[PDB]
Amino acid sequence: FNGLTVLPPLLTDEMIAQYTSALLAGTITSGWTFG
Amino acid sequence: KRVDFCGKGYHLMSFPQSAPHGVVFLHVTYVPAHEKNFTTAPAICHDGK
Ligand SMILES: *[C@@H]1O[C@H](CO)[C@@H](O[C@@H]2O[C@H](CO)[C@@H](O)[C@H](O)[C@H]2NC(C)=O)[C@H](O)[C@H]1NC(C)=O
Repeated sequence: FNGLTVLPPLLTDEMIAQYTSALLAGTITSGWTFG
Repeated sequence: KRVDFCGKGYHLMSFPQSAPHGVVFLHVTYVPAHEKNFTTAPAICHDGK
């Protein structure tokens, strides 16, 4: 390291997985009306 | 007909308006509400058919 840095992403992987799971549950159960 | 392309929900129509260096769209959308629960069945049997 000689002056270069890396910042962490705002959204962790866990919330991304949560969003994917919510989308998948919504599309299985309610079809498309929830959109 | 493409979902969510313009306006959140089912789309009806839109209105354009000018802006100093851009455009503004007003989308008119239809949103169902007041849902009630019921019991369904896929097919009806009558006279063996
Ligand atoms: C459909 O009928 C069921 C059965 O009464 C209703 O289910 C309720 O759902 C809420 C939210 O999940 C629960 O908190 C209640 O305990 C459920 N009642 C039960 C299991 O008796 C439901 O409200 C009706 N309507 C819809 C649109 O699902």
